[PDB]
Amino acid sequence: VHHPPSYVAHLASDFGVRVFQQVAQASKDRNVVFSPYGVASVLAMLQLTTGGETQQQIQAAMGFKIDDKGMAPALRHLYKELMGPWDEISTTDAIFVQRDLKLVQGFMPHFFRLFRSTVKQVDFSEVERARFIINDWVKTHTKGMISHLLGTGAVDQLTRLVLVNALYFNGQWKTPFPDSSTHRRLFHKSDGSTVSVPMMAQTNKFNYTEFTTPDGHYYDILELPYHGDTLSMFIAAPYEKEVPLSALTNILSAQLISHWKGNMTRLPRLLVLPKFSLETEVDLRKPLENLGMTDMFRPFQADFTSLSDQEPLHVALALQKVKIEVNESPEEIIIDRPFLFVVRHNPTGTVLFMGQVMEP
Amino acid sequence: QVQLVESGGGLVQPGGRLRLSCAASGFTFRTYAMQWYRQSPGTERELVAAISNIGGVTDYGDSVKGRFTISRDNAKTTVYLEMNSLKPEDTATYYCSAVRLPQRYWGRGTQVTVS
Repeated sequence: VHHPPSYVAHLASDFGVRVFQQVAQASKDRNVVFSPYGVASVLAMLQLTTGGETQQQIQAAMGFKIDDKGMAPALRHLYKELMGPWDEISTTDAIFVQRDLKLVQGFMPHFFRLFRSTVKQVDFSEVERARFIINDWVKTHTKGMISHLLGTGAVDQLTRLVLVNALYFNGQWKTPFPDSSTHRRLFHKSDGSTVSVPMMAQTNKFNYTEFTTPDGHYYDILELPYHGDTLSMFIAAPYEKEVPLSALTNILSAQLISHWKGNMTRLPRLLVLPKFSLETEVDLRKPLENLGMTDMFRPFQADFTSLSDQEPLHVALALQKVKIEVNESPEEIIIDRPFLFVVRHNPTGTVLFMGQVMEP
Repeated sequence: QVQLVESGGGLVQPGGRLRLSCAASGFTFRTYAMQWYRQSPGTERELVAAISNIGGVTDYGDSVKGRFTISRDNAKTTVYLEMNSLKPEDTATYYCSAVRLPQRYWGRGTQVTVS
């Protein structure tokens, strides 16, 4: 009688992929890990606090209004379906508002009812303490994995509203890479330099397909399932060193990862894959502005009159911090060049994590 | 061995439609992006439409978006270009290209005339 929230999951994931595209574009060929689901989870929560042109810009970017019937229920069910079978993966969302602000009568009751979460109230005029509170919330709600948020340096005595999203991922594989097969090998960076990096190897039947962009750039695509069938990592790797990674990045979508999943066939392959541990903290302001959400960051343009009548109120700071770890726990795919990965929840198509590994 | 043969071009009244096709052979079609270009005397060759190997990711030149649709079938090793609401401006030789960098192949062209 109920089907997975794949509609919402796709809508949320595609918005998050577009945010990633903005982050990846502006990055100077450097490592970037990110959570499309996470930035969407947070912005959707923010939708409940905004009104007017601020809300307009957000729903127009995301492609849905949280006002509509069951969008929240879907999202809450989505989250808990996501975290159901899960120290392998931990995530947190948090909105911190100035304690002094008069909040609109029925907001918190509504916000908790929808999302089973609370808007945190802290005094930013006590700068050190507000910084402490946020960093503590993040560290403790990611099982210690995300300990600091350097972006909280931009907090000061005029900060009134701050949003935060943090995720850690370190998943065990369904088929482990043998410890013995781990070896050092040159990895060819995009700027032409090589580094010796440790690399895992495994011969096995992997879900695979070739993918070539409309302009002709050619990629190997491989599915690595996690020890729970629930999640999969997709590796998209340039067929040869010379093929640039950004051609694929600038046309990714959630729909597209699903098509790959649809085409893939299980074929015998030697996979050689670098061990890596990547951490990224993104200031989400510029990325979100590039997608049309400008009023939320501006003191007297922003409309937060579903959270408070008092102004000036705008988003002083919006940060995502993501840490991902990947280790062992006839035809060859040797990933000794930059590549893109995507961690996907298969029952909904939710793109949990996405990144470019420019240097392991 | 490698062959790209376009067909379907001809004369059509303004506001009309045409479907071009391009039969291909001798390479791994299903791993190539397929593209349509157009060219007349005096005016530079230009991209008309492009399509990924799978997933139907498409790209269109600005002149033709919302009128022309590219599609493909990998089992038939054929690519198509439906043209609608044709205009005199669309008069040109349309050429099919397959591309999997650094490899690119070209067809022989088919004439489309709208007057």
